[PDB]
Amino acid sequence: NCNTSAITQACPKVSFEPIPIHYCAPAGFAILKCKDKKFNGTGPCPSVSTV
Amino acid sequence: DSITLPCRIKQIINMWQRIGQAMYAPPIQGVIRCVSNITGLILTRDGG
Amino acid sequence: FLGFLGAAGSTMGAASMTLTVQAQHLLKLTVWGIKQLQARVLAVERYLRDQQLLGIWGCSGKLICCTNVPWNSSWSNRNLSEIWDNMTWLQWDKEISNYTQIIYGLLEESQNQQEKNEQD
Amino acid sequence: EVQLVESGAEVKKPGSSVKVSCKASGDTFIRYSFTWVRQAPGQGLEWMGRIITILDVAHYAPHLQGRVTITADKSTSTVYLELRNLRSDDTAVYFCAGVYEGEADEGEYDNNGFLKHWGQGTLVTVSS
Amino acid sequence: DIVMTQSPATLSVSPGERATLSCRASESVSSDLAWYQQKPGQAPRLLIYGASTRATGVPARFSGSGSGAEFTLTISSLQSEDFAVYYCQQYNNWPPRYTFGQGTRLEIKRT
Ligand SMILES: *[C@@H]1O[C@H](CO)[C@@H](O[C@@H]2O[C@H](CO)[C@@H](O[C@@H]3O[C@H](CO[C@H]4O[C@H](CO)[C@@H](O)[C@H](O[C@H]5O[C@H](CO)[C@@H](O)[C@H](O)[C@@H]5O)[C@@H]4O)[C@@H](O)[C@H](O[C@H]4O[C@H](CO)[C@@H](O)[C@H](O)[C@@H]4O[C@H]4O[C@H](CO)[C@@H](O)[C@H](O)[C@@H]4O)[C@@H]3O)[C@H](O)[C@H]2NC(C)=O)[C@H](O)[C@H]1NC(C)=O
Ligand SMILES: CCCOC(=O)N1c2cc(CNC)ccc2[C@H](NC(=O)C(=O)Nc2ccc(Cl)c(F)c2)[C@H]1CNC(=N)N
Ligand SMILES: *[C@@H]1O[C@H](CO)[C@@H](O)[C@H](O)[C@H]1NC(C)=O
Ligand SMILES: *[C@@H]1O[C@H](CO)[C@@H](O)[C@H](O)[C@H]1NC(C)=O
Ligand SMILES: *[C@@H]1O[C@H](CO)[C@@H](O)[C@H](O)[C@H]1NC(C)=O
Ligand SMILES: *[C@@H]1O[C@H](CO)[C@@H](O)[C@H](O)[C@H]1NC(C)=O
Ligand SMILES: *[C@@H]1O[C@H](CO)[C@@H](O)[C@H](O)[C@H]1NC(C)=O
Repeated sequence: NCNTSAITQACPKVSFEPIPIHYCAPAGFAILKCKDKKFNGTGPCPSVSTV
Repeated sequence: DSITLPCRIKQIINMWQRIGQAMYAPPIQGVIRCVSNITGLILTRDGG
Repeated sequence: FLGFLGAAGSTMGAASMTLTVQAQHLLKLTVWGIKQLQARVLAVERYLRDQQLLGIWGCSGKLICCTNVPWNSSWSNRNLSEIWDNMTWLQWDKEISNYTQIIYGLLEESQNQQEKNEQD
Repeated sequence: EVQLVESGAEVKKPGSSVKVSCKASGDTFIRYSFTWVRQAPGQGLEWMGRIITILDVAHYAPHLQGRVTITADKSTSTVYLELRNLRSDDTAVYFCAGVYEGEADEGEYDNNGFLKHWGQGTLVTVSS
Repeated sequence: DIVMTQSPATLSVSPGERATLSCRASESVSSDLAWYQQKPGQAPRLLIYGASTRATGVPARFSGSGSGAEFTLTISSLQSEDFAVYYCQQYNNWPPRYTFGQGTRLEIKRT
């Protein structure tokens, strides 16, 4: 049923190790952060901080 | 003292990006070492 | 720009009073230098984007303004005394999050209602 | 160890299409890779195409591309070669080949390029 | 396609002595050449794969080696059944546009 479209290509091995990556808000947006350690999922976090 | 997990370097993996089935090259010759932490578990409850 | 946010914890009255107070290494310091200019240029270009809208309702260059229009009790009725000493601005926003369009549409027509006085 | 039986010799006419089946037995069919190779009379082997059974994908030779499709069915566990636009000099002996590549069902795959197991060899002669 | 030329193409050595067969690669095939033996009458048989690794159920007297553009298969002692056509097929390229060899020719010495 589903058209299995082969996309055959070249597959050379290469070094692949994760590196840290920050995600930042541009031009007028701010990223909150719950500095509180005991976290519960939803709910209040009376230790918030903007970064 | 040390608990071990036996495993293989698979090739035909299901892509985590979407519904697919990739296939990669045979593993290289040499030592492939990775000393990595474990900071998480994913669990689910029993059916009944 | 967004530095005028630490007052959020301060309550309604505290925010009201504080309103009038104020409203290679080289390459890393340049590509991240521009990203600080795109914030301030947007800060002014939004300041002029909303001060002009304030010029529709009548008052421009005013931190605190008030026009000729009553307040419907359907807009989350509650006494002014309690909603000005222990009340958060975010909570006020959430309480009136649906009615802002109504207010912002009727303010313009009220300003034109006043404008007819000198238009006559 | 594991034998493959190919279909009988078939004779057709130019402008038609031909189909030849190679059936593999002895192991699990789906855990194999199959290469179709042809030999002209008095000429060296000619690599026609390849198919990965676990994955159902084929790659054919460029100069021969466009007139050959290689398919396979795991239910009956056999691989079919289909050739279009038959023409005289294409008279030749056709060979299926199969190679074991590891535990393919679970995810393991070697992708060997050589040929180990072979069919008996069908003969196709297209002429007047 | 991919061309495969060899110089010298073939040399004449009388049967009865040790003989080595040389396969030349147009491209840089690391160890991806296999050797097949075809006596006339049926399908060929793989002997060396990986350019060095012996196939299962084949005599160990045959010895293949080489890399890059130069590969050589050597016999120790000739056998009655070791007079066939030897094909060297490379499979280094990907996608698999593999190309076979040309075989080796031996002439009947009729007096
Ligand atoms: C969780 O986190 C951990 C740690 O945070 C991660 O663990 C890391 O995983 C990566 C992925 O493999 C490891 O990288 C590997 O490191 C090998 C060791 O290299 C270091 O030591 C050597 C000693 O000789 C030094 O020379 C290196 O420094 C320099 O190395 C080259 C040498 O030319 C220089 O050019 C560089 O500029 C460096 O400055 C390192 O300090 C390293 O050998 C390895 O690289 C080989 O392997 C990769 C794998 O594909 C190849 O692509 C690559 O080309 C190299 O190939 C060699 O090995 C293969 C076989 O293995 C041969 O076939 C080749 O011919 C060749 O010999 C790679 O870079 C990293 O070390 C490791 N961290 C630690 C602390 O151990 C986890 O990945 C991460 N994630 C998870 C899920 O756990
Ligand atoms: C569409 C994007 C979200 O992806 C899913 O929907 N996936 C999903 C969801 C569920 C349901 N549980 C919530 C179960 C299983 C899967 C599948 N997961 C993986 O294939 C997987 O993890 N592969 C992998 C491979 C290599 C490394 Cl190293 C690795 F770290 C992980 C996958 C479905 N993709 C498929 N069937 N082709
Ligand atoms: C986690 O949050 C839910 C959401 O209200 C709450 O019901 C639950 O008690 C919390 N669990 C804790 C705080 O351990
Ligand atoms: C594991 O945790 C320790 C302690 O936090 C840290 O020093 C180490 O770098 C971590 N491992 C990795 C691979 O980051
Ligand atoms: C926080 O709220 C309390 C009310 O209990 C008040 O006394 C205190 O001054 C406030 N602090 C700040 C920084 O707003
Ligand atoms: C609101 O405040 C006024 C103060 O005049 C008081 O009379 C009234 O009872 C209050 N109502 C509520 C619901 O707190
Ligand atoms: C705003 O409207 C949404 C749906 O239109 C409703 O769920 C929400 O309760 C409303 N807000 C208030 C404060 O009534």
